[PDB]
Amino acid sequence: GLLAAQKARGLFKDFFPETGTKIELPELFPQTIYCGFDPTADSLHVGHLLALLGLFHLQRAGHNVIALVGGATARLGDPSGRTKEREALETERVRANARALRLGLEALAANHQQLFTDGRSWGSFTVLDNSAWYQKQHLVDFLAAVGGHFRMGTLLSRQSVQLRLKSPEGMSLAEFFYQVLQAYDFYYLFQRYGCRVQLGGSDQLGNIMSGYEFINKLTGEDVFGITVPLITAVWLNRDKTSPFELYQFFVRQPDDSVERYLKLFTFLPLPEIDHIMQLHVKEPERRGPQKRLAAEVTKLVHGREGLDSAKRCTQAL
Amino acid sequence: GLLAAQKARGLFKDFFPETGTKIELPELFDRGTASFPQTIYCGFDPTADSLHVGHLLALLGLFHLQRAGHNVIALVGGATARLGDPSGRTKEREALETERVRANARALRLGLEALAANHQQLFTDGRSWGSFTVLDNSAWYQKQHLVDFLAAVGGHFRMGTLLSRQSVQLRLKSPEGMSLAEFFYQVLQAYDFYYLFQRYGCRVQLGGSDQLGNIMSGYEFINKLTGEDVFGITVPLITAVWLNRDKTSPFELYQFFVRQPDDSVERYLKLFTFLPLPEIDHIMQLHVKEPERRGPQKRLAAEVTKLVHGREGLDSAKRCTQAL
Ligand SMILES: Nc1ncnc2c1ncn2[C@@H]1O[C@H](COS(=O)(=O)NC(=O)[C@@H](N)Cc2ccc(O)cc2)[C@@H](O)[C@H]1O
Ligand SMILES: Nc1ncnc2c1ncn2[C@@H]1O[C@H](COS(=O)(=O)NC(=O)[C@@H](N)Cc2ccc(O)cc2)[C@@H](O)[C@H]1O
Repeated sequence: GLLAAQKARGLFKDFFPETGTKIELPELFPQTIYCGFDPTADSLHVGHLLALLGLFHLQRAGHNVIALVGGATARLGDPSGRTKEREALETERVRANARALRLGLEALAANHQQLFTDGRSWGSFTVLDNSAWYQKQHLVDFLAAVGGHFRMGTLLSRQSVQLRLKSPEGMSLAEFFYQVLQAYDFYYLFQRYGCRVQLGGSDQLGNIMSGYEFINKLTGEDVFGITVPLITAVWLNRDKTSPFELYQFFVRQPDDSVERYLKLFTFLPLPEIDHIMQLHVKEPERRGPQKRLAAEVTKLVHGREGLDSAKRCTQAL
Repeated sequence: GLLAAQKARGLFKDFFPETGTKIELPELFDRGTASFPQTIYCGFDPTADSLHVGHLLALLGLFHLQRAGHNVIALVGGATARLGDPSGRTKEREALETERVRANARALRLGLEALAANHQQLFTDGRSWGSFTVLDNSAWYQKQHLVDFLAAVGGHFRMGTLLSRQSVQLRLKSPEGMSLAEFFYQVLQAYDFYYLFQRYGCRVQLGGSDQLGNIMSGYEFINKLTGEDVFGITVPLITAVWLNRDKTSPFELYQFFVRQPDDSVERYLKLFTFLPLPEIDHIMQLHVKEPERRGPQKRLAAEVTKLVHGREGLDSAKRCTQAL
């Protein structure tokens, strides 16, 4: 099964709520799944790709997926997993990054659709920007509508917010309110698109939790979250990281990690990865696993043209 | 000095910061030193379509400041009442409809201007008074988008100071807990202060003792952001009798005061009226000799009824009282 396969690959790390309450994810798995991306930079990087890949897998299986650009949330800054408060970002810069992210996400989905077809009937891929609905949201109207549905006790206790909340210098009201906006986003997408699932890296669990808890509080509806593992400077935009550098980053992965990366970053069937690995024991010199990993990812973010310059450049050298 | 006098009456129970400021509150109020006149505001939330006797004490505080030559603003919380102030309570108020709050706010603006009118026409004292203005915070919040607000001032409000307010610490402990909207309420009141300070040069906020925390959040936010000094003043909390004639008649209002117990009448005379303290003392001495006359109570009832309902209201009140 889809969930089963991704869990097996290691791409889907966990499913929530654990209780699953009324139902439980395996059961509803055309669903709509979304994942947000905050434009703190004018380019996505290799880590964000893992979350995007999670969406692609669901789309390939027939589900509709939404890649949300956080044009409004990036103005505040996600405190999840952070020790220090973020340097304030100019609104103008945030909107410029947002426009760039939207184009970046569409270019990736374009490469996906054109170079990784499998003849299956895929769901849709849509890029939205939360600033679309926040620019119409007035302060007090928002607080009067949904403010009573959030409990300070729950907000203050999220694990994701403890690093900043419990710091010696304290967290700002903006940092604290961030999770409310992400929770609202989930609720908004649930109401306008039937979105019942939100995917993100494990550092996003808290924000996702407040979202499904929020929605289950207003409606006895059940919605879920899926996290992807966090893998630990390599950008997806050619003007910051050329195809050659992106390719080299993957091609130089250690033998001990190369197999996990093939599972996480490519669409290659598990049985084929087994083959590439067994073939490797027999021919360490060819660096087959690494060459295959680099090719798949580079083709995904920079197309054939990019893959070609990438290989030709490495070969020449 | 204005502050000493009102402290003497028991009306201004507290004011702060006490020291550690370029110029202290007393000198800021002083006609001769530093600036003059100052601008002071007090917020009133239209959770009902009428003010009541408790709100009157806060209003009286403004009146006293206005009589000393300062400008006073009576703020109707058309936006804040949509949420509800959690201060001094353990129960989560059940919010009213936007439409209802809008109508209440309009009635309040009218009730406040009516009291101000009675004050200026019936309680002149020969001095040159400052102005009295009514504003509604919905005027600026209706132009505030959620994210623009959080981005603009969200970084200057610190969860630490916000979580520390006793009122807030009280609700977070209660078995019922606390909603996000009740928590955010103090941010709006704090912002209101900053906004009036910036636009009108308002440096003082007045409120009942339950407003201490909310006024403090204003002080912190303003100081943090501008390095400027602002102040708060609180009046005593007193123990529903409405100020709106069609909800509570002049006679009924009059009654609430005249039926007051001797053990409390003198305090009410000091808090609710403009009578000089020496006169209030004399009144209490005549009463100890002729308790039956209920002089203090009648004096108190007449003063307030006249301020709330004018001479016409007091006459009607007296007609009914005589009849009985
Ligand atoms: N190194 C990494 N490994 C794996 N996943 C990673 C990663 N670095 C980032 N990610 C994932 O990719 C996304 C991270 O990008 S982010 O722009 O840092 N994510 C965020 O800030 C989200 N709060 C954005 C958001 C989400 C939902 C909303 O409704 C609104 C905004 C998250 O899903 C994050 O978990
Ligand atoms: N029983 C009572 N005795 C003495 N004073 C009383 C009282 N009942 C109310 N008051 C005072 O008169 C006002 C009470 O009215 S209230 O509508 O309940 N006040 C509030 O809720 C404020 N938070 C309104 C507010 C204040 C400032 C703003 O910028 C915005 C709104 C406060 O100053 C309160 O302390």
